[PDB]
Amino acid sequence: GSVVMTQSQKFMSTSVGDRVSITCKASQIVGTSVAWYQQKAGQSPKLLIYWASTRHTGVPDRFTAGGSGTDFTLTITNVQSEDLADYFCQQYATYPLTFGSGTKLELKRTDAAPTVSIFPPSSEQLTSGGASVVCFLNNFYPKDINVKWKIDGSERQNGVLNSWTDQDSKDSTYSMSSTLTLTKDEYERHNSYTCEATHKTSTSPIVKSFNR
Amino acid sequence: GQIQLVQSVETGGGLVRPGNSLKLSCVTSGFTFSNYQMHWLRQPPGKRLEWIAVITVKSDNYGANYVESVKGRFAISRDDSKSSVYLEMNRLREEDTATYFCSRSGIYDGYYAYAMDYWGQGTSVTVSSATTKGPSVYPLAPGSMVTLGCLVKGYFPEPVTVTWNSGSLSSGVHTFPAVLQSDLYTLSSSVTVPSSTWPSQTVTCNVAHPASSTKVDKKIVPR
Amino acid sequence: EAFKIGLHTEFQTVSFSMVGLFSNNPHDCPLLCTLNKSHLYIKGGNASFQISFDDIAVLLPQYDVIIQHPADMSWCSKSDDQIWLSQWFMNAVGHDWHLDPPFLCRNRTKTEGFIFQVNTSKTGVNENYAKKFKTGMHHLYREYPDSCLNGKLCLMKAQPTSWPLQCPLDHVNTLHFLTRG
Amino acid sequence: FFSWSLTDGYCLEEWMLVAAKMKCFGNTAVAKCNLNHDSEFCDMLRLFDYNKNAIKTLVNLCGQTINALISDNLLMKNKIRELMSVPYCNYTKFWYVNHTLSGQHSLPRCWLIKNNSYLNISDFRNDWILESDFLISEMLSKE
Ligand SMILES: *[C@@H]1O[C@H](CO)[C@@H](O[C@@H]2O[C@H](CO)[C@@H](O[C@@H]3O[C@H](CO)[C@@H](O)[C@H](O[C@H]4O[C@H](CO)[C@@H](O)[C@H](O)[C@@H]4O)[C@@H]3O)[C@H](O)[C@H]2NC(C)=O)[C@H](O)[C@H]1NC(C)=O
Ligand SMILES: *[C@@H]1O[C@H](CO[C@@H]2O[C@@H](C)[C@@H](O)[C@@H](O)[C@@H]2O)[C@@H](O[C@@H]2O[C@H](CO)[C@@H](O[C@@H]3O[C@H](CO)[C@@H](O)[C@H](O)[C@@H]3O)[C@H](O)[C@H]2NC(C)=O)[C@H](O)[C@H]1NC(C)=O
Ligand SMILES: *[C@@H]1O[C@H](CO[C@@H]2O[C@@H](C)[C@@H](O)[C@@H](O)[C@@H]2O)[C@@H](O[C@@H]2O[C@H](CO)[C@@H](O)[C@H](O)[C@H]2NC(C)=O)[C@H](O)[C@H]1NC(C)=O
Ligand SMILES: *[C@@H]1O[C@H](CO)[C@@H](O[C@@H]2O[C@H](CO)[C@@H](O)[C@H](O)[C@H]2NC(C)=O)[C@H](O)[C@H]1NC(C)=O
Ligand SMILES: *[C@@H]1O[C@H](CO)[C@@H](O[C@@H]2O[C@H](CO)[C@@H](O)[C@H](O)[C@H]2NC(C)=O)[C@H](O)[C@H]1NC(C)=O
Repeated sequence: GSVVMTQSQKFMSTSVGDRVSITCKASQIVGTSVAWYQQKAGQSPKLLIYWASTRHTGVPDRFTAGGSGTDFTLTITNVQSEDLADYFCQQYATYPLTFGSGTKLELKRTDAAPTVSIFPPSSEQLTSGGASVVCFLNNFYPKDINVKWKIDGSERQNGVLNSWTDQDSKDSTYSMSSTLTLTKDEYERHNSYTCEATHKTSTSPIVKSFNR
Repeated sequence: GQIQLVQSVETGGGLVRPGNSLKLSCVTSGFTFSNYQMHWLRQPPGKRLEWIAVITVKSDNYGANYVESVKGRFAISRDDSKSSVYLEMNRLREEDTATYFCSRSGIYDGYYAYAMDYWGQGTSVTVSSATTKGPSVYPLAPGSMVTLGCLVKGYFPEPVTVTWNSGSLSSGVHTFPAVLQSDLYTLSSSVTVPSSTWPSQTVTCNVAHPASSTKVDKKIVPR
Repeated sequence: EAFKIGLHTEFQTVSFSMVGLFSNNPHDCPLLCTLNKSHLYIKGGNASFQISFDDIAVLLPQYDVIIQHPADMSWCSKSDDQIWLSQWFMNAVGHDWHLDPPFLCRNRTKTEGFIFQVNTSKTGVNENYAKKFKTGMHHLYREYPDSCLNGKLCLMKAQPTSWPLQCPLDHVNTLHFLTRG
Repeated sequence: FFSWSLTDGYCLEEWMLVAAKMKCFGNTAVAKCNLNHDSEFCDMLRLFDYNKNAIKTLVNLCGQTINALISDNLLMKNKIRELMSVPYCNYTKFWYVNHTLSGQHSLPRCWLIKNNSYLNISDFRNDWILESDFLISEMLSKE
């Protein structure tokens, strides 16, 4: 029965000086009983807005907000670098108090293709009885990217562990790691292992492969 | 005075096994603690912030409210003479793993409401039956610029620190967030150096896991 | 003040002390004060409410306690004085428990605090009610500063407070409160 | 006869008056308060006297006998006049004519307010003229 606070856009890109809007839709009518918060690096949140449109003391006037019933919008004008953070809503009209999932505000930059590198299992791990094939895809923008593991041409989704990085503080870029872990036997059965990445910087997929 | 909310784990650490108990504390200053209601919330990994409990003031009999998932397990309490609020968590289960926050709510446009105007710094709580294990460190060498790697597999608990040549190569290093599998953490670290640097020069990843008092150095030797 | 009308006839005055009347009243009489244009106050027994008017729906019917009958207000508080003062006020202002729209209070199970809310918006189907309510307030608060504008949303909230020390003591409001309740 | 009777003329205690000095009114003036439901001054006297008696007797609930102390119709008249934006009585300041030589004086009447200000003297002169007349007559009706 909890009120769901829906923030459908998990990531939003902007440039310094732009105006950005972050939306929130409550699954029930909550009037103006809504707050907005900023949070960085999973640290302590900071109150931005309450009663839907009232700015909290100490908050820059770049931040405004409005809405009612179910629809609420936080607007940041003349976005500054220090405004790059997660933003999320809250309803306090009824128990349990509930919060939105959050919208991460990130910086725009020129498109960049990933640097892809594939690495085979190490003899140390193989002696231990396992075999991990690692694939790095570094320094690409935007964060949208699709990675596939292909063994002898066939896609594999059993035994893949992926990890991502947030937008890099220096070059405003993203990076991903993908590890396909098999046992020594399943690994020795095949020959060709391929990391195939797809990104809007290339019509065809980037591909790296290791044989034997 | 500066308004402060600082959290701590009363006894032991934030790492506990299911069925155990754990008391969080939140000590405050800079305001008349006894005039404000105090809350506990939690942010689970990859999930939205969650309200847990609230306790009001003496004039309202220190009344408390809880979310259903903790009713009968957690107990919020306060000590006004110490300006502190506490959360006693019993019958802990793995779903209780999260960063816990204490918070203050005040009065907003003239009306009391549970918007949170001050928060504590956060306290990491991990409920797990996994036993501590040191990482297995595996080199990742390929089969202008060259990329190498270091695979840190099968360790618990976090954290683990990874450097390359004791930091000399931090310029082109990507250390990725750990991922949990089989109740053990696994991460990878990549480093990009000029082809003139490797393999002519030694490139080594240094991985330290303090929990198990493990320190490993793996040189990336060519294949 | 005083001046001479004739040679041996004088215009003279006598001014009653509100401090004296209130402080030396052995009865627990209800006090009604207009602190300024936005904040009103009412005190009875151990209960003391600040009354404010603005467009914030602090309470919502979906989540808060609907009051149709006075007895419903048993769910608004743990203090019989708060309930009694709220019922007394709604009676004195002219609220018709039978025919008028129900109002709202916060369930005492919640810890945000006691508060009750009345929709006094002078608009649409509520206009008549709002008007009546306005008239009621005009009788209870001498020189009532009506903040509710025509056609605009206006919700009254009454919540616990400490009696403002700078509140002008006006016994006429008390007389009307006793007369109308 | 549901009307509280005043019995002491009548002397007002220091705490009843802003001047903080006891002030006594003669029997001739105060006797007019008996069964007079058209005098805000008598209403105030009855309020203060009922409260003084309550103090001396020590507690009841407030206003149970309110209609024995104050005139409801006169209160409603003053309210209506307030809402019509005409001068009205807010039951605080009262004026009277005093024959200082003999001490004979009229029954105090309300000093009316309008827009939160007491009327200027002239704006109700016909009142304190009339009262003075009455007073003189009363005096010579005693001599
Ligand atoms: C307090 O009382 C007031 C007055 O009674 C009340 O405000 C009014 O609420 C009604 C709804 O009950 C509002 O009616 C709207 O008015 C116009 C047409 O007159 C339209 O905007 C609306 O209809 C359209 O829009 C809706 C919104 O999306 C749609 O759902 C609908 O299908 C239509 O497309 C609707 O009829 C009325 O406007 C207000 N009046 C004012 C002045 O705001 C208020 O809700 C009460 N508050 C509480 C807390 O009890
Ligand atoms: C009518 O009077 C109310 C009640 O408070 C009155 O005014 C105060 C300034 C003092 O003289 C009080 O003794 C007196 O009761 C006024 O409401 C109050 O408004 C003030 C600001 O004008 C609020 O204080 C400020 O609030 C903000 C947010 O908290 C801060 O930036 C400041 O630090 C400062 O404290 C005060 O909280 C508020 N009180 C309530 C109960 O709401 C009201 O403004 C006044 N109306 C008019 C039209 O004058
Ligand atoms: C006032 O609230 C009580 C308690 O309700 C609980 O707390 C509320 C703030 C809200 O979160 C509810 O969902 C909670 O259940 C109501 O009485 C309880 O109602 C529940 C309904 O499931 C019932 O199981 C309990 O036994 C009830 N407890 C008691 C003591 O009666 C009560 O009905 C509410 N009053 C009104 C007028 O709605
Ligand atoms: C009756 O009305 C008069 C006139 O508005 C009030 O007398 C004034 O009171 C204010 C404070 O409320 C003072 O600042 C003024 O000096 C008073 N005016 C004078 C003495 O001429 C009086 O308070 C009202 N009575 C009540 C009970 O509210
Ligand atoms: C009417 O005026 C007379 C004359 O001032 C007042 O009576 C005097 O009161 C003063 C002050 O207390 C005394 O010093 C005089 O001795 C009194 N003289 C007489 C003859 O009484 C009287 O109090 C006034 N009455 C009212 C009702 O105000």
